[PDB]
Amino acid sequence: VPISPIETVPVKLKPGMDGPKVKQWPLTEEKIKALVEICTEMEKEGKISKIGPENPYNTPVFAIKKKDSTKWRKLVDFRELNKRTQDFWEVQLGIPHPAGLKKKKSVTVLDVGDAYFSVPLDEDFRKYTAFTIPSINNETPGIRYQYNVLPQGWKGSPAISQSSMTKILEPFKKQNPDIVIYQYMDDLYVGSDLEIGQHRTKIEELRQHLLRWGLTTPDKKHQKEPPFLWMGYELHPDKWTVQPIVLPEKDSWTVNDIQKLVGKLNWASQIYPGIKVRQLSKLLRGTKALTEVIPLTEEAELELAENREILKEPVHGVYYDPSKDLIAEIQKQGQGQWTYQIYQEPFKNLKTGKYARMRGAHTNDVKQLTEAVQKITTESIVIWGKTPKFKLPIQKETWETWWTEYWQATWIPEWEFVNTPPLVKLWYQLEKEPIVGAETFYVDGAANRETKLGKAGYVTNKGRQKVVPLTNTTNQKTELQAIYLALQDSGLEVNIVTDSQYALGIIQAQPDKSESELVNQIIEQLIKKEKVYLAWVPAHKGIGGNEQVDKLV
Amino acid sequence: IETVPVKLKPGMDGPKVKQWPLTEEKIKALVEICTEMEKEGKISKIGPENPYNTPVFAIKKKDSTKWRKLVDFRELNKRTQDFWEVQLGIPHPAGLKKKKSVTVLDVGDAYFSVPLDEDFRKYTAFTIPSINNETPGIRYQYNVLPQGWKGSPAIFQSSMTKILEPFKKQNPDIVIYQYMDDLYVGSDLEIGQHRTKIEELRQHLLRWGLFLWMGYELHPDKWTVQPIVLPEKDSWTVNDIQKLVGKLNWASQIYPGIKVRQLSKLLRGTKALTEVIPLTEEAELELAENREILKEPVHGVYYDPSKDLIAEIQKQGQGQWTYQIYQEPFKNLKTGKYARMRGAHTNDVKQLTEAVQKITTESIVIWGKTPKFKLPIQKETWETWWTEYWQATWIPEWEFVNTPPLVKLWYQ
Ligand SMILES: Cc1cn([C@@H]2O[C@H](CO[Si](C)(C)C(C)(C)C)[C@@]3(OS(=O)(=O)C=C3N)[C@H]2O[Si](C)(C)C(C)(C)C)c(=O)[nH]c1=O
Repeated sequence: VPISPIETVPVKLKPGMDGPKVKQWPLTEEKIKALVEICTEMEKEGKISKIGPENPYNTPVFAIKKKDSTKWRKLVDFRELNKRTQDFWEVQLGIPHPAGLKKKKSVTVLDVGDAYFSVPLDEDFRKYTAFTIPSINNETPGIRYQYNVLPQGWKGSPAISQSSMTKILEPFKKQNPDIVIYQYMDDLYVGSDLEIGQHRTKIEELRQHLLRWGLTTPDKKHQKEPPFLWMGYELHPDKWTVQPIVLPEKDSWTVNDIQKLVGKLNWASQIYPGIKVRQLSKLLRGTKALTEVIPLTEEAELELAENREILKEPVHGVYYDPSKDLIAEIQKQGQGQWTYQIYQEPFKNLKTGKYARMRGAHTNDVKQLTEAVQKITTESIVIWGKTPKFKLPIQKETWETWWTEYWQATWIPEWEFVNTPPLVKLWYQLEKEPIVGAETFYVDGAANRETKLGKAGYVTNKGRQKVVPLTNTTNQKTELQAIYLALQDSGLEVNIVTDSQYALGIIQAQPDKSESELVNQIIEQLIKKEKVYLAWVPAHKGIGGNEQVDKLV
Repeated sequence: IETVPVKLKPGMDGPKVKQWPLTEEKIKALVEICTEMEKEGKISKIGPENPYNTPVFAIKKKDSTKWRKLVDFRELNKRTQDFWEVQLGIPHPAGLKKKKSVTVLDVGDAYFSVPLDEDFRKYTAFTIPSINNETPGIRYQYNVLPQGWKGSPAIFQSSMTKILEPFKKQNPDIVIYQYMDDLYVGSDLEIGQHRTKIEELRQHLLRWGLFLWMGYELHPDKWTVQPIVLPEKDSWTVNDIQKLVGKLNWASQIYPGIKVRQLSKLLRGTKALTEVIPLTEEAELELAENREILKEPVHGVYYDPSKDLIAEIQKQGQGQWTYQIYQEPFKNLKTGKYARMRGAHTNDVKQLTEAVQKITTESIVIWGKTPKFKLPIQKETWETWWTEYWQATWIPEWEFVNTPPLVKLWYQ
């Protein structure tokens, strides 16, 4: 029976480069004995061909009988050629995620490593594939060979192999919109929610289709029993979880030692809810060494226990069901940490996750919620191709107040309020107009850059004044301290006037938590006030208290 | 025999740009779209030997019910060496911005017949991604001139001319411009007139062989750069003088002559913010001469084709947005405002996108080179959603502001 050919993909070397010329290895007679044995199997199969020395190129052949398994196998080292081989479209980018998989009633695994091996290689490129088998004792010319197919280990083989199979299967997939054909590694995964009988037909049919290019494919990928250890997960018939995590109990924690502790707990978080990572992570930012023991902030070793507590109870996620809806829930873990669960039916998660506050000086709960939300949106689109409906611990009224007033443009997709403390809320709000009858505090700070000595103080309309001396301070800290004094000495309602653009900025961002326990005490004062109006004015025009406070030098 | 070879700049290789995640709705829509484009030879499936890639996405066109394919060639256009005239004098149409009305017509689908140079085609590669990365993406490249590529109009340009001269002769006054997929035509004609005027070009064009049944009418009467105004009040409180002194100080950055000494002098003291202060004559005059300088324009404010145009946007609240365009700080080439009620008063991101488009269109018309935007929005928030509201064929460049300017109020 005549067979359809598998058209070849044109391949080229990089810009102005040429084939590899790597002299061959000195082998064992025994190995040479093998390589010859092997290349002869290959010659007949068409996989390779004998060539004249007129062919300039060469690539070193290695040989290895492996691990107590008598079988001898050939192994070319195209490392060089690869480095001189063009770039192809990458098959690598991204990893499918379990929570995204859509199960089928019937699924058959076909071994297609053989078709792979029957994929013709570009003619003009075969030349650069040449390799030489040394002769016994060096007394004869080595045997010259070049591939006629995609050589194992070469750069362009996985891609072109996959690409060529995508093409052969294309028509089949179409003429049978009902089934699904997946391509991973050297196998084909055929699934369908069809009658046990019909499925086998469809397989038989697939087989007929692949035979048109002379490829015979047996249900050959070694049959294994669930669960399948795929990329760090356990894929059970109806549920998935990650393969077990076991953490180090040593007292000699090093950078690698901890760097390692991160990679596993984070991995664990996609399914196990509530795994904190901040603490153990915190001291790592200020480091460059990966080989020494490390101490432990207690808040850091306790969490390890929390994680451990969470980790002793088996936790599984589900597979995806397109008809059912997609829902995500967020909770505040506390301390700039958050956690979430994405699911379809309650008390059955597809997956879980965490979001940690980006590194910034100051911040607020709403901004973080928002970020956690975009992250989940993005992740969800990647995995299911759609945004879930959000259930957030924040009142519709709070969100509305916030965004209408926020200076940036911000947005949360369709979401509904969920009454689960701790609720995310706004802690204070600055007035929009001055406050009649409230004392006006003209505050002012300053530091001498050289001496590092400054004064922070205020003067009011009621005649109240104060200047406080500070040492080891900046022209910025003085400005914030001054605002802090005003907040401390004023009553429940207060009008504050600064010239500090720096101060204005921090406070006009409405943070509810900062790194400066200074900005952090100010926030606390703000929480306690009933009405705070913060105004800004230009410096050195000698105005108000900043001027009366300015002359105090 | 129909193509014109083309290249890239020295040391400038094809685009290798990551495709971003799409929604299942958009993918199914790009699939359908792309199948038909194949049936008509517009684009073809390509092998793994093509490394290059450009992002692509789907939208619902201006006043539309159908999905449309959008390709982000921003990177490919920065790699494209524009083609030039052989006589040095080279003009952008100043007249279009000077004309009363400007009507934009989408002439992109015209390019769908004209072939693309073989040794360049590989460069228009793009991928329809799969969901959750289960399957390998579906890849293609263009066989014909692609919508979104700016080296695309340059080619059809000395050809469109032919298609346009049967009009230019007839209506000697009208001005006609072209930026990407659209034709910009303006006239000093009465609306009823100018409107019916376009169907004449809109029709006479189909005879030349030739979606295109929607309405967007545009006019330039505004201030080139809106002037700064101070408030008029009968009684001024300390807070008013302070805000005033503030605004003026900011303005003296632009108008050197702004003095606020006599206006500052009343501020001396430590009076309650809400206290009424009576105005002096020393500071009235100060306020008088200040208003005058504000009526008059900035000196020597030149445009310069060598620098890029920067557009800034401020969210003022209640669907109101102010914005400024310039190349030199404090040298506005144009200001404006978008206070429209056509976009969501419930969606910031949606409003901003519209803001950016209108400001982009205004830019092309005045200088022919879109602005470099400075967005009042967290980077992540914008890229996550902006594409869900984009309705235009082109895409500007944009940075991101993360610190709130004090100048917000000074604009509205
Ligand atoms: C790793 C792996 C996957 N699959 C199946 O292949 C498809 C995907 O491949 Si995989 C994961 C290699 C990839 C990366 C998406 C191509 C699959 O079939 S489906 O049509 O019912 C839908 C699928 N998703 C998998 O089923 Si399930 C693991 C969901 C099972 C629990 C047996 C029903 C196996 O049968 N065995 C395996 O070892």
